[PDB]
Amino acid sequence: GSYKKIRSNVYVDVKPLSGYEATTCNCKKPDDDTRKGCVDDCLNRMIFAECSPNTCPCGEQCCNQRIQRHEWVQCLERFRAEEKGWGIRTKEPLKAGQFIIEYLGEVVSEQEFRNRMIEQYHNHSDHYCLNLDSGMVIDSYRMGNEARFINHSCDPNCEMQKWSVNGVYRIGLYALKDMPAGTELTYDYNFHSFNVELQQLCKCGFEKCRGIIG
Ligand SMILES: C[S@@+](CC[C@H](N)C(=O)[O-])C[C@H]1O[C@@H](n2cnc3c(N)ncnc32)[C@H](O)[C@@H]1O
Ligand SMILES: [Zn+2]
Ligand SMILES: [Zn+2]
Ligand SMILES: [Zn+2]
Repeated sequence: GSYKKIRSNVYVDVKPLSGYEATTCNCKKPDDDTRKGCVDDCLNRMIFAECSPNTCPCGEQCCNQRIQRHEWVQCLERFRAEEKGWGIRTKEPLKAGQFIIEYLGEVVSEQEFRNRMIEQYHNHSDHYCLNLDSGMVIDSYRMGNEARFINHSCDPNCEMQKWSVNGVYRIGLYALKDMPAGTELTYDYNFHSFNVELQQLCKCGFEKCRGIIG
């Protein structure tokens, strides 16, 4: 699979404004340099907002700015996944709830995407897209990052979380459970993949596999 690598979303014909900014939290700055801020009941984190750095009381210690500062894990690797094409796995262990990577691509309207589905994406045997917000999709058929190669599983070890970052909705991949070196990342497409009849057979090999994707 060939594609165009990007470092941040390309906004084609829509603007996915969250319609709320993040607004100053009551977290305390730890005195220890190497101790992280905004972990617990960050007001922002509470509602899935990243802190704005012009106002976080924790400055460079805030850990609620992961998407903003592109704090992706460095240990990912692409590989051939039996009966699934290509996939992604981690090289070192990951921890429950740890931020992994942003899902990137072209941010398009409901209709634009339907149009792409007709005039280009018809003949495809792999699909690369995620729902964003209210008839807007992230289309990574052409552009994205390594997140486009993460396979579906009816029993996922990762999840897509919609975040509000500086007034804009974006999607980060987060671990659901602990994972050791060599584990393939998977998430559940059903909850997130746009529904315009992209029925495909599932091969996750989960004992209770739903059998289809969508
Ligand atoms: C977002 S891409 C993942 C990367 C893809 N395997 C590749 O080689 O480029 C999703 C496509 O991979 C395939 N796929 C992903 N997970 C699968 C699974 N659990 N079972 C069968 N096919 C899967 C499907 O064909 C789907 O359209
Ligand atoms: Zn905070
Ligand atoms: Zn903060
Ligand atoms: Zn399955």
